[PDB]
Amino acid sequence: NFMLTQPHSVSESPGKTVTISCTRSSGNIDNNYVQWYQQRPGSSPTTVIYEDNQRPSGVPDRFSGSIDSSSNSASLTISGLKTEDEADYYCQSYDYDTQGVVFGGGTKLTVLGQPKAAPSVTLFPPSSEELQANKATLVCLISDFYPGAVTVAWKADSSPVKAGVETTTPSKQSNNKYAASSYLSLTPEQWKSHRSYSCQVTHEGSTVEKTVAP
Amino acid sequence: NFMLTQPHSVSESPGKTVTISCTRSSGNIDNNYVQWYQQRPGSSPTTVIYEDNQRPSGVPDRFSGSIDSSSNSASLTISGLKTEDEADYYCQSYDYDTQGVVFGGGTKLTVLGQPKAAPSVTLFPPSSEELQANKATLVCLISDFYPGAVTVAWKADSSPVKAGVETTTPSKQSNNKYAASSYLSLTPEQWKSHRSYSCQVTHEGSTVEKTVAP
Amino acid sequence: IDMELVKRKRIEAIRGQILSKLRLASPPSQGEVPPGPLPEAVLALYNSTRDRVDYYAKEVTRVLMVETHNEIYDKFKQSTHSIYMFFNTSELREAVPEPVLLSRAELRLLRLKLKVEQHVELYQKYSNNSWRYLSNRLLAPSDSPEWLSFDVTGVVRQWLSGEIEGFRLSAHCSCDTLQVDINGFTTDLATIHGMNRPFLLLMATPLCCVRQLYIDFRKDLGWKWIHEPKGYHANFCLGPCPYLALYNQHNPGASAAPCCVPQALEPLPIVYYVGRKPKVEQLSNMIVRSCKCS
Amino acid sequence: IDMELVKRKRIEAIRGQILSKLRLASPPSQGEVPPGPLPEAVLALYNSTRDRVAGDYYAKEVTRVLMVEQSTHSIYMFFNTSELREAVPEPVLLSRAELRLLLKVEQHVELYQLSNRLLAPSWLSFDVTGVVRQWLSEIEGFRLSAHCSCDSRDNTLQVDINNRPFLLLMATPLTNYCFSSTEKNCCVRQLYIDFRKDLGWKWIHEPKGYHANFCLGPCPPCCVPQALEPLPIVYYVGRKPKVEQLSNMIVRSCKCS
Amino acid sequence: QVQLVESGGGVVQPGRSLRLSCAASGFTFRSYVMHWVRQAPGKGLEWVAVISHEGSLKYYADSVKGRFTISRDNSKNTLYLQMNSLRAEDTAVYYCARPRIAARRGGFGYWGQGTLVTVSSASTKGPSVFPLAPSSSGGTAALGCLVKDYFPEPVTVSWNSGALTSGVHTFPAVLQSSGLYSLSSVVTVPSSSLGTQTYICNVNHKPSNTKVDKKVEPKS
Amino acid sequence: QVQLVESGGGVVQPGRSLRLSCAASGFTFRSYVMHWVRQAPGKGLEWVAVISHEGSLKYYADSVKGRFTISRDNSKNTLYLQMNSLRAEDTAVYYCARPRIAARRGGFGYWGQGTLVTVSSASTKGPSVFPLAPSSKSTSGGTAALGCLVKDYFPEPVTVSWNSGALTSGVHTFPAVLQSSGLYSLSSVVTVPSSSLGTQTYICNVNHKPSNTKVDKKVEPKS
Ligand SMILES: *[C@@H]1O[C@H](CO)[C@@H](O[C@@H]2O[C@H](CO)[C@@H](O[C@@H]3O[C@H](CO[C@H]4O[C@H](CO)[C@@H](O)[C@H](O)[C@@H]4O)[C@@H](O)[C@H](O[C@H]4O[C@H](CO)[C@@H](O)[C@H](O)[C@@H]4O)[C@@H]3O)[C@H](O)[C@H]2NC(C)=O)[C@H](O)[C@H]1NC(C)=O
Ligand SMILES: *[C@@H]1O[C@H](CO)[C@@H](O)[C@H](O)[C@H]1NC(C)=O
Ligand SMILES: *[C@@H]1O[C@H](CO)[C@@H](O)[C@H](O)[C@H]1NC(C)=O
Repeated sequence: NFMLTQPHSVSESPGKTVTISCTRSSGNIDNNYVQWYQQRPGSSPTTVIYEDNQRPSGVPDRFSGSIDSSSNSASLTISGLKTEDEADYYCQSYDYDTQGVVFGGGTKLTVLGQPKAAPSVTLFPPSSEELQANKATLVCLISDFYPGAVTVAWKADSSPVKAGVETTTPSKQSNNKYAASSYLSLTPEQWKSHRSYSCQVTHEGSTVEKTVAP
Repeated sequence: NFMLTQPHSVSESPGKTVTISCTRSSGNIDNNYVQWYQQRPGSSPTTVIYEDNQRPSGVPDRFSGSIDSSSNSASLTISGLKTEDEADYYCQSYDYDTQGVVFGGGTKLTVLGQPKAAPSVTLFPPSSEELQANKATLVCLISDFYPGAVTVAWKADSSPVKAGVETTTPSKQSNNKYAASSYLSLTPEQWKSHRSYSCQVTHEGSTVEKTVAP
Repeated sequence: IDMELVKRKRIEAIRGQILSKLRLASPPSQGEVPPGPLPEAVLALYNSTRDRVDYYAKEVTRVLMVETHNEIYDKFKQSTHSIYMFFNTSELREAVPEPVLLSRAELRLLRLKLKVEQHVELYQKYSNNSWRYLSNRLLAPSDSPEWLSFDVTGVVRQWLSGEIEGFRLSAHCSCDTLQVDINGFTTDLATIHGMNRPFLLLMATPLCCVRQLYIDFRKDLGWKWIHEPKGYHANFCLGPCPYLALYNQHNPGASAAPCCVPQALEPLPIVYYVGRKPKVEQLSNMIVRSCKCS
Repeated sequence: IDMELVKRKRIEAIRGQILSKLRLASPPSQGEVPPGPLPEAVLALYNSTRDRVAGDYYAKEVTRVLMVEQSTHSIYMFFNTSELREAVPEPVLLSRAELRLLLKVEQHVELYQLSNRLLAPSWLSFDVTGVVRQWLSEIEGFRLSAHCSCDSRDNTLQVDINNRPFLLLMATPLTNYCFSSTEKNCCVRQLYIDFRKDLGWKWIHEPKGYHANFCLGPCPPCCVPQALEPLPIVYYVGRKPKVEQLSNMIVRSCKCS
Repeated sequence: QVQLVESGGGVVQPGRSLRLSCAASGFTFRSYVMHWVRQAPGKGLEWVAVISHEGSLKYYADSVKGRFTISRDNSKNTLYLQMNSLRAEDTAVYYCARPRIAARRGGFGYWGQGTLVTVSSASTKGPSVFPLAPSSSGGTAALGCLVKDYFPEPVTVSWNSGALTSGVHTFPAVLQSSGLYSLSSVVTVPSSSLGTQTYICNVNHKPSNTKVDKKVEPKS
Repeated sequence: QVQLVESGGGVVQPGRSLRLSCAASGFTFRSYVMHWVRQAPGKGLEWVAVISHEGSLKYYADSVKGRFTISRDNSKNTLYLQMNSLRAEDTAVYYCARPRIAARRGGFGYWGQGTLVTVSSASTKGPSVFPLAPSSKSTSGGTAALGCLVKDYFPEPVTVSWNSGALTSGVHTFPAVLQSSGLYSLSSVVTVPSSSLGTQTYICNVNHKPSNTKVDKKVEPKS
């Protein structure tokens, strides 16, 4: 089916207002109604907007839906942000050529409760000991950041790698900021045949790259 | 209630047409719909006319119904009588003052058919066995007559007996004729003290007598 | 399916319909009524409302136009091309006390021997001088007297608040360096004189819902072939029709089994392509605006 | 009842309502559609049907015919019946025909060849179906004059007077009564009500009863009244006889809605 | 096929109680008003009671009000009549009836078969069977059997145990003021055979289960 | 009121099959189309499959087409999902959802609580511990980072200490990653003075008591 692309994360201070975008990859956004779900961790999801702009009863008017045809997107807008609005938000539409339901990738909304903080990134190459066991793991460690949402991209030389990546969901540490890690599995041969491998971490529009070489 | 009065009995021959009237004692006849039911011996009533003049399907159009304001009456008319038309006919109406369903007393229509036939009468004196147990009954057996009306009268020698008489109603026969039975019971004393007893059967203005004696 | 049971339920609904329409809880008394036949003024009025030409019952009254030898014809004179019909407003107010009570007023004329198309116009008398066209009728010839009926509710409502007010029924005029066609040069237009003269017939008050549903052709049906409109308000009817006496919203037609159904619909024009020539088609009864129990 | 379930079902019913009105088994093939926007001649004709001004089951096709080349006392409008025969090809197909047109004080106009209208200060539409029916049987036109009153005072008679036009046409392209005891359709059935006999009512003096009738029968949707008639009655309150009219008392015909 | 099947009738003495039932089928019973109507043996129809389709409005004839109650169980498609303090005058065939539109407009459109209620003091008894002496063209002869003083009526009579239908006339029973029934049955037979054949008269009384078989012949 | 309770979630060997249930109360379940939606840990919602209220009609996402089958039985007001040839890809929380008019119009009006199915073969297994040799962290701050990689263990937990608890400052042990295989790995890092790397030795003490595994790994520079 088509794709619905949402930003990985948005954040704003309490009382402020924020918008979450939902762009459709192909065909006109007006072909189909768009739905918006809120999901709090541990909870099953609930509706905040349906039929592009309608609120279920009990959903306050701080939640509004809209459609921008000029940019083939749907927007969820939340005004007077409150701590309780922290959740993942999903948009949802329908295709008619796959008779299928399509979801956006989801957006973590953080209601800022402390100053923004950039991640520090440490990248380790595989050890001699792992290589002598015919394996190879690159370890990318990400810490001290707020809000708790990052994107991780790996490169072989300067080419993106997606196979063999596993990245954790960030969680808060004793310092009150977030940490995460991502692991890239290679064969020893891949690790030795490339000039370098990179881990690049995106947070609040900013990227930090670390790179290691045989 | 108010009353609905119909003649007790009408006798007509096949082919002829007959009218059975049903007259309302108080309150205009136009105040309530009138129904008519035919009832054959030993079966439940059916409707021949409802809503003063409507005929249920299956009922031949020989049956018609009417209302006569002048005589405050309703009438069922059966034209071209057939023998199966012999039946009891009840009119029915309704009393708003009492919330009561009102029936007429009914009219036995004897539809003649078949020529007149005189009764046969056997008269049995009390048994050897019955006097032996201090009871004496005379059994007067009337058969093979048509139409089905008789009267029976017993006589103690010459004087008429009313006491101890029980007479059955006429019932249809082997051969669409009619039969009836009368019983007179007395003491052994009264049985042999009188000179002789007689049941005499009157049918269509003619008497047949049978006599038994001690 | 037992029509005899339906008749039973239709009949009992009639009982409720008539009492509720008269805003009575139980049928009224009698016996204060004398025996025998109604007064002929009542029969005339009743016959008038059965002549052929809101939920709650209207009282029907009648006021005949003032007799033609009074001051009618002291001034403007009856004719065969123009007739004049005046009414004593105090009598009108006698039949319908205040104007808010009036629900309908009909001016009734008994048309005579007619043997050619006459086109006539109804006018109201004003201030004390001029006239306002009210309406017109095109009358086919006929050798049978037929009643004409004109709706004059708004005018009579005003009269119910002058003292002598009138109508004029005249002949029509074609207008076209200007030319005009005439009728009035040959030889009474409609019945005046007698007790079938014109009269005002007066009806007066005495002293399940449509649900919104929008259909987007692409979004709901995956339909791209309809180029216009993009969508529409189809709506629909829903809600119960049960059976003091409401009766007016639940079963006003006294059905044996009322249903929530569209009361007023309207069409939907669409533009689409058949082969590759554009079509414009009007589809009837696509949009529900109101519902009723019937 | 869940309103959302019934909404699901109305939606899927619109699918078949539209298609069967067009006598179509499936949406027409649109792989040949001329691309981009749509002709403004078509859209103008769509605009004219959608909007209204002072004014059967199957889809009717809509066609418009403008006018050919006067005062503010009269406006003459002509059309050639050639151009109209191309719109509605044969006269019996004509479903409806309307004439369209486009001030300080009230004025009162007339249509001759018919009707007349009173215009309030500030389009316009006239039903001319019968006139346009016979025109399709060679050049005909419409008269929009002004209105005049005439009467007689002594021997004195008096008279007083105070995007081009377009003809919009719809066309088809190239009620049951039961007396049987058979229920196969929706129909009006006879029912007589006798006030005294059926209701125990003595207080209505005039109509002894009336033919109320009723609707009944299946529909492929309920069988309901289409046309009703009022019932007048006479009764007494105290010593006062009264005539009352009751609306919607008599079922004259039934439909399915 | 509208059907109304009634049950519960029987013999009972005055003061006791019977409950009649009317089992309906072939229609949606719970939409209809239902009635009871009764008919005393040999007499006219008499309306007894009416009940609304849900069961709250019940009306009765004055001859039964306060003694009878009508009711219905609609989940069982059954109509009921509760008869208390039964009197002789209550002896009748009881019919349940469905109105045609409404009884006051179209009368009754369907009647049940009927169930008989007999209110009598008489206790069950078997009959003494006395024979009808043969005597009085002479080429025939009157043979019969008298059966006297029995309570529940239905009683059956045959001759020769079956091989004689030419001549049997069995007469409908009479009811004595005693409260008890009696009947007789006759057979005309050739007097050619009164000196040769032997004519067996059999009579069955199910309520008694007393079957006395008497054979007919003359007396000295 | 309107409720959907699910059951039958569990842990399943990779090639096997479960059947989830979704019992419904509070509404006429017979009249409603029903859906299944799933969510892999940390990832988005993914529509799985749908059925008409009659049986009759069933649609599926490509991701499960030949494998999953929906069924329902209205007599028990219960919706089912026979899953076939499960994978770690299919490891997810499964939701049954009721649509709002229709999923394509108003989305899903109600969801169940979810049941977790984890498709793994992970058996109780101790880690491999690999040293992560120091490299420069901040030249200007004069620090290096070094650590230990505790790879491929099951189940959690694992405890990590440095120099038998004498080293605390600068120690960060990170939350484990749950791999596709059902096994966990974590890392523990120490920020230390880079000028000390020739003098101070650094050993990470790793314990995984589920398998009575204790490992000390010396972490040194390299040539
Ligand atoms: C309001 O409207 C009603 C109905 O339109 C009018 O009622 C009619 O009135 C006339 C007289 O005014 C009635 O005519 C009389 O009919 C008699 C026979 O009546 C029977 O038949 C009719 C149908 O045929 C039944 O409806 C009715 O109930 C009777 O059963 C004649 O015998 C009379 O003739 C005698 O009188 C005339 C003069 O009136 C003489 O010339 C004759 O020689 C003779 O002596 C008479 O013709 C008519 O029956 C009524 N019809 C109905 C349906 O009721 C009202 O008159 C009208 N009232 C007003 C005020 O407008
Ligand atoms: C109007 O009618 C009343 C009562 O019938 C009468 O007294 C009065 O004179 C009439 N008005 C005129 C102006 O004649
Ligand atoms: C029809 O009306 C629309 C307004 O919805 C307008 O934008 C368009 O230009 C109009 N077209 C014509 C031909 O009048």
